Amino acid sequence: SKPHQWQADEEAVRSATCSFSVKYLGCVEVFESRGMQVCEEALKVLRQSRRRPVRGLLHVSGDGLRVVDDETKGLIVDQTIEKVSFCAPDRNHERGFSYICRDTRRWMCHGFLACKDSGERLSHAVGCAFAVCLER
Amino acid sequence: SKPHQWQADEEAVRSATCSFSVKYLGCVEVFESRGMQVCEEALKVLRQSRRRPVRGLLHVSGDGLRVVDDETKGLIVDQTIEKVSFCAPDRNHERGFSYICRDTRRWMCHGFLACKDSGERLSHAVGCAFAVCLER
Amino acid sequence: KREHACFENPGLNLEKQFNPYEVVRS
Amino acid sequence: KREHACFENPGLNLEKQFNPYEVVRS
Repeated sequence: SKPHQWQADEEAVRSATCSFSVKYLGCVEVFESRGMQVCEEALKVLRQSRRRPVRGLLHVSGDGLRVVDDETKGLIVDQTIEKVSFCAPDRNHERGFSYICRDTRRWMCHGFLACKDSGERLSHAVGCAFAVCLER
Repeated sequence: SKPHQWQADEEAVRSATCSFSVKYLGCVEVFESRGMQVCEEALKVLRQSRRRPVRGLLHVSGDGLRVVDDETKGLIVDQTIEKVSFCAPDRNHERGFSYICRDTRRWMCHGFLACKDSGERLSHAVGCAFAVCLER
Repeated sequence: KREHACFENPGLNLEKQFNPYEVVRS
Repeated sequence: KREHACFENPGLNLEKQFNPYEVVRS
């Protein structure tokens, strides 16, 4: 009962062949583990900073969220799904997407600009990784 | 106003030339950060186990509690003072001594049998290290 | 816009490193 | 016996690792 594109993406997440081209904007502490507004404010902070965004591929699977740098092939983010609490697109930016995870006892929001997809497509993919997480 | 031996030991702790010959009995989780009875029950557990006690020297200073193995010279315990909450001798054993420290969020009690001193002498020395900790 | 495409992780782990010197309680 | 020679540490620390990708709030 999902949209076709989302049903296909779910297949790709479950076989660990789902990746999206992104700029990784970095991360910022957030004070809550969930909430669309919490993410949207984090992304606003990340966009306001002068730090250079990093081009790469966001791989989504039950094994984790992996961000591989295009320029260097370095694995610059490797996030286990069990520490991720929430993900959302951005009502302020059609390609914005972020997720909240454990930092220790703190929460961090990791922010992205998708190069050629809507943020909600990335959000749904990460939500499929959540499903696999619960299954394991 | 301390006993002479304790005043001298305080001098040795503050110049990092205070050490005591011990058997290190290991450690056991405790559920409280302080309390003579909590330590005495931990030591009872440690004495009941079949694990081999390790002979060495317990060095006491503001820089930490260090246990150096006699046989190997290996530094087998290296405990910062700022993570140690409490120390006490043992009313059940004249040479027993233990301290409670952070494990993460848990508490652990590290237990000792002093080879040729009373446990209360070791306890006072470690209490002097507490004083230095507060000064720093 | 209203909130959309938001997901909470039901598998989020809310809830120990081995110490060879540690004695286990019984 | 009564309790003796017991010491609490007033310097016990009750209360962050640097992340080069982290943006600080202002």
